Amino acid sequence: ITNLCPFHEVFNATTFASVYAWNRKRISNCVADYSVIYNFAPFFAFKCYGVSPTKLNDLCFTNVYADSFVIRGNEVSQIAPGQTGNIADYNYKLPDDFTGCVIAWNSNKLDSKPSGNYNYRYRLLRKSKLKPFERDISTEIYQAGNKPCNGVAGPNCYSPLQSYGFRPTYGVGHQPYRVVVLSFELLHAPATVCG
Amino acid sequence: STIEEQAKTFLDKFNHEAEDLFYQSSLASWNYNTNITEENVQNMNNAGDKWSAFLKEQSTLAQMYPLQEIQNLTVKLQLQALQQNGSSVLSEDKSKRLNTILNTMSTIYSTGKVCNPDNPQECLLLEPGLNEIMANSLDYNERLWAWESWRSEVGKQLRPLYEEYVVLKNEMARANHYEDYGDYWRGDYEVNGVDGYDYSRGQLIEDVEHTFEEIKPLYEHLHAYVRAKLMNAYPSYISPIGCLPAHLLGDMWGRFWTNLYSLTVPFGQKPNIDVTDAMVDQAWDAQRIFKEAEKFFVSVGLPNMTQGFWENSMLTDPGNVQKAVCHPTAWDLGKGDFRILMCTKVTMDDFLTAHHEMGHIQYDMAYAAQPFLLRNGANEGFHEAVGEIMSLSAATPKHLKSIGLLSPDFQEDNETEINFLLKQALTIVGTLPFTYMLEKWRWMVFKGEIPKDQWMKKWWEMKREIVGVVEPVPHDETYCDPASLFHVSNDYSFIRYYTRTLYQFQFQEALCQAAKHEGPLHKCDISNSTEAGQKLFNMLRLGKSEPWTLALENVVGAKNMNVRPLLNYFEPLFTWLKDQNKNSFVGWSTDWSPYA
Ligand SMILES: *[C@@H]1O[C@H](CO)[C@@H](O)[C@H](O)[C@H]1NC(C)=O
Ligand SMILES: *[C@@H]1O[C@H](CO)[C@@H](O)[C@H](O)[C@H]1NC(C)=O
Ligand SMILES: *[C@@H]1O[C@H](CO)[C@@H](O)[C@H](O)[C@H]1NC(C)=O
Ligand SMILES: *[C@@H]1O[C@H](CO)[C@@H](O)[C@H](O)[C@H]1NC(C)=O
Ligand SMILES: *[C@@H]1O[C@H](CO)[C@@H](O)[C@H](O)[C@H]1NC(C)=O
Ligand SMILES: *[C@@H]1O[C@H](CO)[C@@H](O)[C@H](O)[C@H]1NC(C)=O
Ligand SMILES: [Zn+2]
Repeated sequence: ITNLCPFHEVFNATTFASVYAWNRKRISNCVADYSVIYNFAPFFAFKCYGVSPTKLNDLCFTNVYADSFVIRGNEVSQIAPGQTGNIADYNYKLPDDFTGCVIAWNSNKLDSKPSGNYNYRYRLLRKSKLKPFERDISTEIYQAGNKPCNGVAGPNCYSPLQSYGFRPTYGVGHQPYRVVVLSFELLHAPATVCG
Repeated sequence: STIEEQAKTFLDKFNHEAEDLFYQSSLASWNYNTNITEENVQNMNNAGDKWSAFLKEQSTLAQMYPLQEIQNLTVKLQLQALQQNGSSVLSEDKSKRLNTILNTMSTIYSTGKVCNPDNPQECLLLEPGLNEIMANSLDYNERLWAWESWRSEVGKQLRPLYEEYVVLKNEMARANHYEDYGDYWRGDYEVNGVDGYDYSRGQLIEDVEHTFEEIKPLYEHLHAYVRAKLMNAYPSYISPIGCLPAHLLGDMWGRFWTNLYSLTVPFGQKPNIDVTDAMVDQAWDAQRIFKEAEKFFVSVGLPNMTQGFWENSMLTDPGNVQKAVCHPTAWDLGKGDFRILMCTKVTMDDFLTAHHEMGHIQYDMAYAAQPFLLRNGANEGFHEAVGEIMSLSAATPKHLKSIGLLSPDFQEDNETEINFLLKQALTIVGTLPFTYMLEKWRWMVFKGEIPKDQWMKKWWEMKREIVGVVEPVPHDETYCDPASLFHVSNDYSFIRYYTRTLYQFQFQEALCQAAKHEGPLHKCDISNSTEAGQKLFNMLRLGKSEPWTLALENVVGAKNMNVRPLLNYFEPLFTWLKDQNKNSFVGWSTDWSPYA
């Protein structure tokens, strides 16, 4: 074979960073094979908004965008077009007319530590709602009070980020879930990627 | 930019941080209870200290937002919970001496032991030996000796400490916005800001008074019957017109009359329903007991249990080298962790206890969506009330026959039902006048109505007038009888049990009407009724977000606690009591006393 699509790398990455700064992976010019994707673990949530999973092979895409992050179980429902919620409006907002597949599978067996995995963080205080497909990594003292924060925290001045504490004893609904959102873009230029 | 907007973000941050800190405190507690070691003790102490420090810091932070500027009626409740001022508003030395008094009282009650005079051969503690003697022994002299010995051992030591305690708690309440510590405790039922559903602190007194005035006839007939049976037992120590003596009630205090069932059972030929031998002969164990309870809670409409619950919960005692507390308890560790700690054995009592604990866990699951400060029962009584309603529903002969523990060829008669109702009466009705009397006396002592030189005199006069119980040996002001009870010694609210007793029967009446039941209320099974489960879930999902008046409206259609459910429950036993006591003087006179 000439090429392969790095689908085995977007998954099986052993680390998904966080969702406040979601990893953005751009894939192009490769042979698209979804056998490994379907051969990975059974998926808690696999919803495709644009194309049927089989007809994905019939349609050729120049640009494929992959976004990988870890969120709680109940926050998966927030990652959907037209959803209102903390994660949806402050961490990662899909567009209203999003065309892509949202793939989620449990990561409690690997990414949960008894002491508490505080590496993964999410944002819970932002000045306004995020525009679709945006990544905001700026972390300065939130100014909730009408008095100037003067660069410090405490009274009416908080930090924009709060981490999840993931432990294996947690029940479903707060266990860490690995979500890899695939985004497809079509623009008027020669694609030259098919099979 | 406003008070409300500022308060919202602070509440969100506090809820998120408190979730994790409460989870580590609860996990430390669970580890210590399951497996007691020095490392676990240190971990639990550290987690508790961290949680207390966080609560104090956030409470001091939250006082900035005035409660007149908040108009959501939910943020207001969360801020009231935060600003409840659990951290002492009094001085440092005053807080230290209050803690000293509480610790001394708890230590005295826990380590209280009684020996023979000038004889160290035997020294009995309260729970192991003294409670056993009170429960089983039939000797009038021994019972009087044990009662007087406990009172002389504990009350003489605890009287001045309790006087200092009442003074200090009144000072603390005056330092806060409440009047007395009785007002502080009554504030748990206070609901303000919601027109058409409000509850006032002063309304609880009137509601409890009216409820007891309604209960009075049934309790009077029960007292007459028990007095007649105890006259048959002890020939001359009980007067046909006199009040029942205290030490003969069954337990050290008279809170429960269940120990009198063996002496005062109406019909002894037909035994009460027992399923232990049947469970052994059908080869049942604790795991399948909990599985059957899960099936019942599914059938009523409540959700199934968690795989994590099944994996982490220890429903059997490990034994051997491992030592753990065996008091049944349902743990809501938080963030989806629900567990039960119960040394379950193959008994009908353990089956009912498992149903009670799974009712607890189902309530905890129901209020899981609400914020941390609201993740509780609407008041102090609904949580145990929900446990108890499932306990009564799962004990019916119909349910036992359906599950198969009893032989389906069996049929029930009048004597069995009367005996079961009388046992439940001694368990339930008996504790109501005692709870009412104790709470009234404690409220009056807090309010200062009862002077120090007349504390015990008024206590015994009110007990004689209300509960119809008189002390064997008269006690002057030196003794402090109420301090003997664990709740009074450790300063726990005690009207919770009265409220729960009314609430469980109201819930049962509502759910039985929902489940399309025809017949007397005691033989009510809600096994396969899906409508009753949803009608209960309408309250279970709320938590503390809505007032308890609105929750009670959602369940039973009434905004106030009612005792007619209890009266309708005990109607057949009341008919039996009317038949039995037709020749007996119902009531009691205050003049008679054991001492002459
Ligand atoms: C504040 O009021 C809104 C009503 O729009 C409600 O949705 C929200 O839950 C309230 N706040 C809290 C903390 O419940
Ligand atoms: C709690 O105590 C602080 C101590 O400074 C006081 O300012 C505040 O008013 C108190 N709050 C209540 C509700 O009593
Ligand atoms: C979930 O409930 C169904 C019945 O509603 C039951 O068969 C199943 O065992 C439950 N799941 C777990 C993990 O107990
Ligand atoms: C209790 O926990 C400790 C530490 O986790 C462990 O070594 C021990 O085996 C457990 N059980 C007992 C009975 O100590
Ligand atoms: C009903 O109960 C009474 C108890 O006084 C008993 O005498 C009577 O025989 C019972 N009825 C039947 C049909 O057993
Ligand atoms: C309740 O439903 C179960 C499951 O179908 C059934 O076995 C049982 O007999 C039902 N209860 C009664 C009283 O029939
Ligand atoms: Zn309970």
